Amino acid sequence: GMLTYQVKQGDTLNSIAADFRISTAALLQANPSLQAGLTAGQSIVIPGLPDPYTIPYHIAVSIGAKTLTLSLNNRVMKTYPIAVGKILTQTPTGEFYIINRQRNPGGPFGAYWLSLSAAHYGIHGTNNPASIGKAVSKGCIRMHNKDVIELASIVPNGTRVTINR
Amino acid sequence: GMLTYQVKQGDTLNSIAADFRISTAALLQANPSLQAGLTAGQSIVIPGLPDPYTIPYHIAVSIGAKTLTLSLNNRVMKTYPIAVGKILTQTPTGEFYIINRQRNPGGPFGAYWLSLSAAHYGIHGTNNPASIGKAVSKGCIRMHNKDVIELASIVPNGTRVTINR
Repeated sequence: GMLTYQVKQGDTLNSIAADFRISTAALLQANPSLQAGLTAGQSIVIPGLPDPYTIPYHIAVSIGAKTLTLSLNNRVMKTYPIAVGKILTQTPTGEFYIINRQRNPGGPFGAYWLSLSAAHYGIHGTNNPASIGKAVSKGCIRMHNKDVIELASIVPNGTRVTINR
Repeated sequence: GMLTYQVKQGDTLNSIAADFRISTAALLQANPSLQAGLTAGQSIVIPGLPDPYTIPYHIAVSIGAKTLTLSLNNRVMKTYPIAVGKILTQTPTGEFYIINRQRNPGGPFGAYWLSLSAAHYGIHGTNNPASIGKAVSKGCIRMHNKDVIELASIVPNGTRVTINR
């Protein structure tokens, strides 16, 4: 399957490529008609990723509640506490996807890193358990190591992540 | 030209791929003999990157002094103040390379992002000028926007970055 991305106002070819961890050239190859530039509201294909819309899992993040809630077909399966971004470095809101992952990243990333479709952002573990449940991050979503391990064992790449205030 | 990487103790195929923002498959293709695994101290090729050793620029970072010093053939050309990592999220030390860049990343990244060859780390600008000169970062090296713009205009991808305490 293919992932379809809805172009947003402000997006540039450069910024979309960075968000999905790909080259503008690869983005252009998968969408030859982009040879004439971008348009807000149009849909385009992101090469190399699975179809998010066949995946029955969905993740909902509440910045205010400091929770990440995993659902399977509208049924809530898990709820985890999280750290979110501080005021000058907030966690971004909107519709995103998990696009890749790295086991054992270590350092502040703890036991697992899951990339989100915003450049430089992800869901990860932590070396500072006291930080969980607080707005103290650079923007990434932090989880207890045991929790990010469990989350990663359940959801595949392509999984939708919706982030709300 | 080709970039040659010196395998370090602790490196895995997964971790090297992540550090250089590539797939293990691509890493394996560029180094067919790795089909038998890794060995600390051996040298391997990282595909798709320029040769760092033809570039006459060299960047030296001092965590203690909070400086980034740019040299051209052993002659110091610029010295900039920087923010570095706090105690639980320190800036890593060792030999790295600038491997790609993104203009206008915005948010905490400010005017420019330059990727370093350690997964998730880079040199970037800032939306918080007061942070420069302090050990308050997640590990990335922060610069004043005007300074990262200037640095990026001078040095090419592949440029060596040596980080010392």
